[PDB]
Amino acid sequence: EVDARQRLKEVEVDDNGQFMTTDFGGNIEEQFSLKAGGRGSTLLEDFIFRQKLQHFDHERIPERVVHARGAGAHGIFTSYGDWSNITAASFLGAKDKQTPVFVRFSTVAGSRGSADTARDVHGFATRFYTDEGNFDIVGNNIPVFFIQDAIRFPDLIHSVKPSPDNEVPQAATAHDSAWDFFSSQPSALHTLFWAMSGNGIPRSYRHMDGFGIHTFRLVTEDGKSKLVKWHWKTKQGKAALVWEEAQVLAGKNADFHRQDLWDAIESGNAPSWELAVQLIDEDKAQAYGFDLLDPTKFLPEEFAPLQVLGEMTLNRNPMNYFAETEQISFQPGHIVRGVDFTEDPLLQGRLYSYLDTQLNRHRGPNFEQLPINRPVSGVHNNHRDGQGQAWIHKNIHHYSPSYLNKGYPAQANQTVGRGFFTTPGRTASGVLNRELSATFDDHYTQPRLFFNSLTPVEQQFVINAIRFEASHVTNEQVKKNVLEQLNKISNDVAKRVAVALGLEAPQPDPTYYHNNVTRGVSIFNESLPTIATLRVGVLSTTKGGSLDKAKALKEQLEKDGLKVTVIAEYLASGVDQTYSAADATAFDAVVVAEGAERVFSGKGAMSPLFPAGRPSQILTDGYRWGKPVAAVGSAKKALQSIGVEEKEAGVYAGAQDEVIKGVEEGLKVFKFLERFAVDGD
Amino acid sequence: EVDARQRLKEVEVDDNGQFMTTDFGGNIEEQFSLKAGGRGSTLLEDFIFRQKLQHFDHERIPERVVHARGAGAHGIFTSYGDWSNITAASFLGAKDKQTPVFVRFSTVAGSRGSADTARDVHGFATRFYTDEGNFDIVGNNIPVFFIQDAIRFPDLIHSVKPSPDNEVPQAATAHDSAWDFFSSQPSALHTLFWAMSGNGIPRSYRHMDGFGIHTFRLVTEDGKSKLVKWHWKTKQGKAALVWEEAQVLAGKNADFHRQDLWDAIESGNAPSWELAVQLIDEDKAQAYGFDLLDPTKFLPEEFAPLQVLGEMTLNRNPMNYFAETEQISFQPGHIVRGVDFTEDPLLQGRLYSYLDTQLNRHRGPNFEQLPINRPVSGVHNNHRDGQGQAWIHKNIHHYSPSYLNKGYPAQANQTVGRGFFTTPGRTASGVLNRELSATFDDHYTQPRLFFNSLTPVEQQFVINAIRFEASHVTNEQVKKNVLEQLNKISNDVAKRVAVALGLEAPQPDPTYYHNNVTRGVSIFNESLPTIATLRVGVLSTTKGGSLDKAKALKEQLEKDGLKVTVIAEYLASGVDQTYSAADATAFDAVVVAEGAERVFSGKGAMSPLFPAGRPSQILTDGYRWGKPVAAVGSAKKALQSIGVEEKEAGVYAGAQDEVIKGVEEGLKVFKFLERFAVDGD
Ligand code: HEM
Ligand code: HEM
Ligand SMILES: *[C@@H]1O[C@H](CO)[C@@H](O)[C@H](O)[C@H]1NC(C)=O
Ligand SMILES: *[C@@H]1O[C@H](CO)[C@@H](O)[C@H](O)[C@H]1NC(C)=O
Ligand SMILES: *[C@@H]1O[C@H](CO)[C@@H](O)[C@H](O)[C@H]1NC(C)=O
Repeated sequence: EVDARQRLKEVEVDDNGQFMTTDFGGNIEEQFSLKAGGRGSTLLEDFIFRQKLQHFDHERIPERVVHARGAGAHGIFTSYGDWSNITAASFLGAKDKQTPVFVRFSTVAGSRGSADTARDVHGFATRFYTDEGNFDIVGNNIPVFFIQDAIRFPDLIHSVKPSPDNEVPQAATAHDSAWDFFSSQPSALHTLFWAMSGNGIPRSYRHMDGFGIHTFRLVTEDGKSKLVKWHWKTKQGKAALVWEEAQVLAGKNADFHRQDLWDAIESGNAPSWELAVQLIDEDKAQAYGFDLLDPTKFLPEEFAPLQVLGEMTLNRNPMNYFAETEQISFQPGHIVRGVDFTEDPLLQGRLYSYLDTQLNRHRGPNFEQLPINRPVSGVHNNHRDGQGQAWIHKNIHHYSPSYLNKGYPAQANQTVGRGFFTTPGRTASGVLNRELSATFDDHYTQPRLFFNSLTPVEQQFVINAIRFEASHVTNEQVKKNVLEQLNKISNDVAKRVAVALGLEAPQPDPTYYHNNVTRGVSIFNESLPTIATLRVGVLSTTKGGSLDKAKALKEQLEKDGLKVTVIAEYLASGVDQTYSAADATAFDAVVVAEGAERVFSGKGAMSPLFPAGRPSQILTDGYRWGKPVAAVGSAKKALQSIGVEEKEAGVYAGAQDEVIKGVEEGLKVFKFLERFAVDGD
Repeated sequence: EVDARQRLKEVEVDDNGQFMTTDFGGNIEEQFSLKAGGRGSTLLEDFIFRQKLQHFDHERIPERVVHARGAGAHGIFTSYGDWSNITAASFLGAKDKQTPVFVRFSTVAGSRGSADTARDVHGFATRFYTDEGNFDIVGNNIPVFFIQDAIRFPDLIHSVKPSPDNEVPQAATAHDSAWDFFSSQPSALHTLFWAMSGNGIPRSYRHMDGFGIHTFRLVTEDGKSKLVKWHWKTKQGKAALVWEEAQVLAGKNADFHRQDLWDAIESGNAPSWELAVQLIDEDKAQAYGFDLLDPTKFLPEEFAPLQVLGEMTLNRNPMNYFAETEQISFQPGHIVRGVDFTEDPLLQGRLYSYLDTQLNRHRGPNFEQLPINRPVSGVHNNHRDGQGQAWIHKNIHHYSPSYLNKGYPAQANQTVGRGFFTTPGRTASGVLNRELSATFDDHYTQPRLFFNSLTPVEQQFVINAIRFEASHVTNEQVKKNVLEQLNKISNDVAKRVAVALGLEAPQPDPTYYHNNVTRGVSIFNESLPTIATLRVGVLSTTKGGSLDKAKALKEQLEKDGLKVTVIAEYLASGVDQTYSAADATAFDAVVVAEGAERVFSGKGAMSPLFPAGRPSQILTDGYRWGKPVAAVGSAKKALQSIGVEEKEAGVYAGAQDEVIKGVEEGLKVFKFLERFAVDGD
């Protein structure tokens, strides 16, 4: 019942019932410039104009170098038990212990203003405002990353982002430079496959799993440690769109995911995730056929099962997007007592990069003093001055060691003051090198494991995604280099992808082929645990009392927890949205109300209120994109017009009571994969 | 025939055949981090990692506060004569006098990653690198602006920009706050009408007119002066898409306009505009029924006809987008000898705003020293120091007046040194006042004049635009305020828009009704003067020798200057694009090659190589959006399947010879408006 943003209330400003003022006080007006005469030039002495305009002119700050496009919200994490047996972290140190949290979801390549539903790796950054400092798990919705060394990050990001000569294409990897890098740097192949699957185009932020990706360390009070992988398990269930749907949705509504997250929290349907961890000993570093320090590899659950530690729930939206969401500054270096890093070369470089990049975004050192960045545990140190210094320090002896300050602020370590400490057992041994380990060399085995662990239709989506993006590559040799690398993962994949490009795939390379499968890498395979907050489009008409029983259909669906929108020609009594403003991409299921066949047919389907064939296009798109479709009573003729029979799965024709039962259980399936063709008939 | 970017060659860096280096020199490698042991931690002493990563972390600069999304290219302006009789401007001082130029086109509301095909006002900024300093004409594609005073600019943008709590919606005025401002501030209504018309969703940057909007002054040698309006008249002709087309295009290709401009210049089809002016005497400032200081008004051509001065041709794309296009700093305050400002309250505030805003973007006062911002005429003054000072000044006596420097750099004015001078005749008179003139009061007459001067179908698109956007407003009273303001402009428009909102705004308010009409405001009325660079989608298939007919059809079509693309199931010999990658929005005309009917029906229409019903949707979308469609020989069956007549206007069935001609004639018509329904059918 405690507010998640309670600490931020002191900095909130209410402008209701007030006069307009300047930033230095004093009441004013700001609707007229000061002029020298009735039709005169504007005066330089006009201080009210310049102070207003100066602030407007300096509103924009630099966007994030990566993950510029994103959205977030506040929440509460609750620990299920006392985890002192495995870690000294205070936020996991007791049963029912609650910690405030802020989570920001994002894409990667796209700039600010780009579409939510573009194919990309997604961000999953979570902060724990704990009683021993801020702890951040900066992660993604895919358990492996492209590159093995952090020094290669600019090379990866330059290649995937728009071509520097024309800045094209926007928020897309479907171009020469991206697929040049994937083929030239074959370690990226694994994350490529995840990005080409359902994880590239998820339904929403709520329907994503999250991963810390890197192997971290969890340290106890006595110094003993264990290797750990972070996992966020979605309670809303995993769900993904189709690509042809995602493209249209990008233009129809670029704010799809952020508005979805916003509407969920406002409607009283706060999304939740369970924090889980894979715990293994130090001596299992190179035990399971790969190196745990390698970020391009994940650990199958068959070797180490998930151990649930707690649950996070996001229940408070921000009041100002910029001040909270845009200004927040996540860091993987934000670590607390009880946790420790590993020698993962990609992770190692991130610790520097995130702290450095805040100097560019916030244009100063004092970015942690911002309300959203502030901890709840207190800040006491000899840091002075800097740009935008918000506090006034009382200790005039800002140094250590010192007699004058009486040894305060004091030093804290493992035994005293509950201070951070590196794992005492950690050792370094060997020559100083600019090399990668020989255990990092395998780039093809896990990609094959991931591809094998998908369903036949899910395997088709990945191949169709590669076909689409690879066909945009103009350079012939680059496409040959791509098929060469795909052939090392799988010959059948390389064969099928080569068909679209009009090239001959190379002969089988059986070095890295295998028939192994792994658990829990699938999406369109498992049904959703709840259909709450899912969207239904009720296609109705203003003419002939069709809207009256469409409202009854809407009323019944809302009881089960569904978000319903009644569509008509114009905004009549009961109509939520017009056909002009309506699209199939904004719904999980399209239902044709009885008496609404007139808008699919001759006279009625060609009204000036909406574009030609708009009602018919919505139902057609919905069916082709695999959504549960329906048609009540005599509305089954609407299905007959588009050419869809009333027998096939995911199509529900009949009485009002039967349609509701069929549509609701159809939403659990979400996508019906039998409507999508597989290679070989 | 000189290179427009000739001066930029000196700062160009070629990295071909060279070894990798740091920014301070010395050859290096940068693909492995320096580790302490084989699987050890990364060392802090690794200077190669940090210097590489630091530059990456600090790559981004703040986007423009408005007009963030844009693109540009270099060119040459050619004056048609000696214009010393009207202006003292050097670049207009002789016949066939060439001056380098850079032009950046843009939207307004959307952020850097937003779509080109969003409905918005479009920027038209042009710089003249003259031999007497840089001269900028920062303009739009619409001749009138929303507000009358520049102090209200933050209020206008804040309302149209995304809502501050959730940052929704992106690149759109279709929300509560925007229409709340338009109704509360009636001055905005005029530009709204232009923004709701074809000017809101233009075909490309090449198919836009440009306007300086403000009344400026042209000054001669002896101090004599004339009021002037700047006009850019396109040689490519005006063209605009439909709304339903632009939405899908925003998702399919967000880089539509910038790729269009890039491909045009790259293919040797450089676009051109004519610089024209409307010259009015000083004593006739308030003679034409409105105040020429009012930015919300435009002057009809029948009162003051256009006088062409020269021609601009953009024929050199940039080599680095960031260095040239992103970094260029336009300002209306960039004025030269022979031009002067007026008492337009909106123009007055811009002079301050544009200079101040560069301090945010560039983080220093030396932004003019950037190669793209540098003038060709030279810089000599007493300005020293500042952030990123790139020069080393030799004059130690950096002040005026002075004996030690002998009075150099020297003062220049009207009579000596060809310096800048304010128009001698300009005067100020009256009380110091924070108010607008009584002559600025009319907000409803010209909006009606614009609506009257459009064609029946164009008038429908404007109403359909208002119908669409007004329905997104959730607040009932705001919609009532909108109709109340629309009713003042036109009763029929208010009533027609009201039916979509599901309420009455009936009772006529005829204070401002009239039937006057003016030339040149319409887009869809005129035919295109050229069909060069216009795109044609050739729907073909890989089976049954249909690709040979498409290849023969391609050459003859591209012979006449068109940009053809052959569509197929996969990349065959003569295939340019796959069906999976293809969409109707990328083409101006669609044509089915002979033998390619199989892909529209039965088994050929359902392949795993492309989404279900893709070939049919491309032809359907093309037809529905008023494009010229066609089919060769037996290909007429493709048109038969979608329910389209062979006879009707813009549809061309028959032999290849009779298809090539007709489609080329149809592209001159561009859009067939008879396919769109009008109110009263
Ligand atoms: C698997 C490893 C990685 C993960 C899980 C990851 C994830 C993320 C996420 C989620 C964000 C957005 C944070 C937010 O919500 O604001 C982000 C931003 C960023 N990333 Fe990474 N990324 C990884 C690799 C890297 C690497 C190797 C580098 C370079 C050393 C890097 C540099 C950055 C920087 C500079 C930002 C901007 C941070 C800010 O402006 O606050 N990332 N990353
Ligand atoms: C009178 C009609 C106006 C027109 C035609 C216009 C045009 C433009 C254009 C074309 C740009 C982008 C320039 C580029 O290509 O880089 C721009 C940006 C900008 N505008 Fe305006 N504008 C108008 C009114 C205003 C007003 C009244 C203000 C406030 C006083 C204003 C403030 C700005 C600012 C601060 C920028 C960013 C400048 C930069 O970062 O380089 N504009 N405008
Ligand atoms: C922690 O600091 C104390 C002094 O405050 C010191 O005696 C002790 O050795 C330190 N702990 C360890 C384990 O190094
Ligand atoms: C596949 O799984 C088996 C488990 O029986 C394991 O022994 C083997 O190393 C895995 N990899 C391959 C390529 O067979
Ligand atoms: C145009 O119509 C206006 C009505 O606002 C009228 O005042 C004016 O005399 C007309 N001018 C002409 C003749 O074009």
